[PDB]
Amino acid sequence: GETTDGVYRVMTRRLLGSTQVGVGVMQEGVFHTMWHVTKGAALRSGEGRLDPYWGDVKQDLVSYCGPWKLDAAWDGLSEVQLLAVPPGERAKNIQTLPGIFKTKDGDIGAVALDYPAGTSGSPILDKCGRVIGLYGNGVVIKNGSYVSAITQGKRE
Amino acid sequence: DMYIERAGDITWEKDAEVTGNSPRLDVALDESGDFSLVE
Ligand SMILES: CS(=O)(=O)NC1CCNCC1
Repeated sequence: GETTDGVYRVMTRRLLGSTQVGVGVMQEGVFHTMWHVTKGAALRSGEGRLDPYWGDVKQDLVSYCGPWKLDAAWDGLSEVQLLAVPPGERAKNIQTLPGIFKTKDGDIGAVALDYPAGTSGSPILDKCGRVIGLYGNGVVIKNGSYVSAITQGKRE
Repeated sequence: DMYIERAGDITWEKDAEVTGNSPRLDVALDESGDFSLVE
């Protein structure tokens, strides 16, 4: 199928019509998305099949056709852009200054933007267009708003 | 049967819409990959 680098929608025809369950990134021949989008199932790209290669439920990440390739990191100072790909809508860039998730194992950037569930896997980018993580695994805070971690994998 | 469809290039947009706050939150991550607020 299509192997061109870029952002892609992840779709299913199991439910009513064609439903967008999430989003992912094609980079260096590997497809990257969040585990909760595919639950580790195989994917189709035209007539071709993409098989899972690595995944981790706790990180909530999965890669297809090869190992995780994305290794850019948020600098902790600058604004980033969410390249939101909402269901049935055009890809759109949203610029924001991340907040922080403080955990017992270290701090992670977080973006306070709220999109439909089928937007999970959309990439967060730095000013050079590098993917610093994927949007869609987060929490609901005091005022009821959604905040996503900037989730990044490890390039072995 | 899940399938993928290209939606665009990955590029920074000059003068994109700018929004969202920057909260600093104490959080916990469980074995199932769920984040929760520590209070
Ligand atoms: C998990 S998501 O980011 O794809 N969308 C949800 C965000 C929280 N409100 C409900 C939708």
